[PDB]
Order: sequence, then structure tokens, then C-alpha cells
Amino acid sequence: QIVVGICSMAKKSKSKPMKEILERISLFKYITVVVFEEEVILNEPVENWPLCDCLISFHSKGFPLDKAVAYAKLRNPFVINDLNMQYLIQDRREVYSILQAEGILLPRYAILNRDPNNPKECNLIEGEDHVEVNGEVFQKPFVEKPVSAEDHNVYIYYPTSAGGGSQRLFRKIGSRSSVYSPESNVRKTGSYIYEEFMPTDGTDVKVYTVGPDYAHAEARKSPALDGKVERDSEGKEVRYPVILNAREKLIAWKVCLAFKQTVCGFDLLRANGQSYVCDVNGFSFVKNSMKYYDDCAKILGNIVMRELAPQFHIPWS
Ligand SMILES: O=C(CP(=O)(O)O)O[C@@H]1[C@@H](OP(=O)(O)O)[C@H](OC(=O)CP(=O)(O)O)[C@H](OP(=O)(O)O)[C@H](OP(=O)(O)O)[C@H]1OP(=O)(O)O
Ligand SMILES: Nc1ncnc2c1ncn2[C@@H]1O[C@H](COP(=O)(O)OP(=O)(O)O)[C@@H](O)[C@H]1O
Ligand SMILES: [Mg+2]
Ligand SMILES: [Mg+2]
Ligand SMILES: [Mg+2]
Repeated sequence: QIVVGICSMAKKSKSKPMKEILERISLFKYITVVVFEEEVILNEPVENWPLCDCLISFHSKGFPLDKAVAYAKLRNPFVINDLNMQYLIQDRREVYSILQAEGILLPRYAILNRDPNNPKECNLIEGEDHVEVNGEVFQKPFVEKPVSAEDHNVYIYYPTSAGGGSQRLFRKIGSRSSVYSPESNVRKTGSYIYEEFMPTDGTDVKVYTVGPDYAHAEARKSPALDGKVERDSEGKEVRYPVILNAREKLIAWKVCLAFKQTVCGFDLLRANGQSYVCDVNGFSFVKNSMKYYDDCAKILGNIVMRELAPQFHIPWS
């Protein structure tokens, strides 16, 4: 049997999307799925972790990535989502830097790094209707993101012509994803990426790859629009159908390969006749789509089989 190891926090390992997918991967005749217990992940040295031939593992809050890396180094499994890239995925500066290098369209941006030691020694000048970040001008509206990709406190600053003030996004709480603030001045402590605001039709397109040749997309109301979450009958955020164009499929292919995340979530902004990548989140499943559960499990199982069947002497075509 080929052993597929699943190594992530229990929150993720026991989520419905995960359970739906693992159950289908298990229908592969030569595959056995082992889900590492959270207790073992956090408290046992890697030497005691289960063996696997293929490792599916990803960082979310609380996950000891260092131990996942050390485990993979010890056992040398076939790695579905590269572990070291997951340090970089946590850092918007590194994410954006990879996108530029791969020739992927993204918003014009500039990084403001504030060294925690110095009192006031940053490269930032603020006007009423713009900022200058290391000399680079951004007219409002512009977007201000914490350099930590796990920090979802993204601010949008409105131009005086639109009434000034700001929109503060956050991790969804109930009916809301953002709120208006009369505050017009940028945040004064911490490091941030500043970027041009890309005018979309008020939705974000969310893309989910499973390998570089398969990508499901769907749209959701932009959190910055007014902050009210559209919910269905069952209190799940309303999603709208999307079909990617040729440019966007190529984008999905590049993102999946550039970050070495077979399973990969990222966000597109359809603006000005193009599509811009504004966020790459790594390992991420589509929810509430039976067909995605089927495709994803099938693709992953196929990848596993293609990769490992020869050394296991299993016929596979
Ligand atoms: O928002 C919620 C609560 P709800 O899903 O409304 O019950 O869960 C988010 C999940 O949202 P959705 O796709 O709408 O279900 C969030 O997912 C999204 O927002 C969609 P995407 O993953 O960003 O494409 C996201 O889930 P995944 O990363 O597991 O997908 C969040 O996980 P986190 O980032 O906090 O670890 C997860 O929060 P939590 O359940 O508190 O951990
Ligand atoms: N450059 C931009 N122009 C216009 N809207 C943006 C831009 N960047 C982000 N947004 C909006 O803000 C939301 C959150 O920003 P994102 O980069 O996805 O951060 P997070 O990692 O918290 O999701 C996006 O879903 C999108 O609606
Ligand atoms: Mg099986
Ligand atoms: Mg996002
Ligand atoms: Mg993100």
C-alpha cells in the first residue's frame, strides 16, 4: 500500500472539506491514508511520527512548520505541497516578490519597513490624498496590507473626492467583513505593503488549484464594498460562478508551480481588462462543492500513483 500522510492542525485535518477528500482518496485501491494526530504533531519528536510515502502537509496558525520540515528531511516522502515555501507564503513581501519574478500581473506596490528599534526613521510621507513610500507616489484610493500574510487587517483609504476616511477589513465575524472608519491617515506603527487600488466590479475571484492544470474559481462580494456578508440559507457566504479565461488559467498554472503548492488558493482582481493576483494563501480547499471533492481526490490520487507506482511495482497507466 502507498501511504499518504496528512499533517496539519486538527482544525484542518478534521474539517469537512478534508474529510470529504480523504474519504475519496482512500477509494484508491493501493492507497492508505494516515492522518497524523494533532497531539503527536505538537508533542512528539518527528522520529515518532507515522511513516508515509507521500506527505500532504501545510501550515496554519499554531502549526510547527519547523517540525514538518525536519520530518520530511528525515523520511524523504514525496511532498505534495512544498514545506519551505510555506515560510515565504506567510510574508506578503515574499509572496509579491515571487509573483513579480514569474511575470504575473499584480498591483503596483511598495513596501514600508519599520525597524522596531528606531524612533521615527521610516521612508513615508503622507498627504491628504496620497502617500509616498520610499519616494513612490500612491494616490487614494490605495490599499495598506500588514506584511504578515496571517494578519487580515487590510485597510483601504478613500480619496477626499469620495468623502475621505478608510475601510478596515478583517477576518469575517458573523454578518461583517469590514467597517468604515472616519480615520484618513495611514497606520503609524508596523510594516506594510502599499498598493494601487484595482477597480473591480465589486467581487473578488477566488481560485483553487489542484496541480497546475486544474483550477476551480468562484467569486465573492468584495469585503471592502460595504462589509456586509451575503449569507445563504445555511449561513454560508454566497459564492458566484466563475469560469477562468486563458490568461487566468495560465496564471493558476504559474502560481501553483512558482510556490510549489499542488493545492493552492489565491485571489484575482478582474480590473481594467486584466486579472491581478493580490494574495496567495497556499493550501486551500473549495467548500460545499461535491464535484470539487471528486476532482480533487481523483487528481491527488493520480499524482500519487503516477509518482510512486513504479517503485511499488504497481501497474499504472
Ligand atoms: O469564515 C470562516 C467561518 P465559516 O466558514 O463562516 O464558518 O472560516 C474561515 C474560512 O472561511 P469560508 O471559506 O467562508 O468557510 C477561510 O477560508 C476562506 O476565507 C476562503 P480561502 O481559503 O481564503 O479561499 C479560512 O479557511 P481555509 O484557510 O481553511 O480555507 C479560515 O481559516 P484560517 O485562515 O483562519 O485558518 C476559516 O476560519 P477558521 O475556521 O476560523 O479557522
Ligand atoms: N490592490 C487591491 N485593489 C483593490 N482591492 C483589493 C486590493 N488588494 C486587496 N483588495 C481587497 O481586499 C481583500 C483582502 O486582501 P488580500 O490581499 O486577499 O488579503 P488577505 O490575505 O487578508 O485575504 C481582497 O479580497 C480584495 O477584496
Ligand atoms: Mg485505499
Ligand atoms: Mg485573500
Ligand atoms: Mg491571504
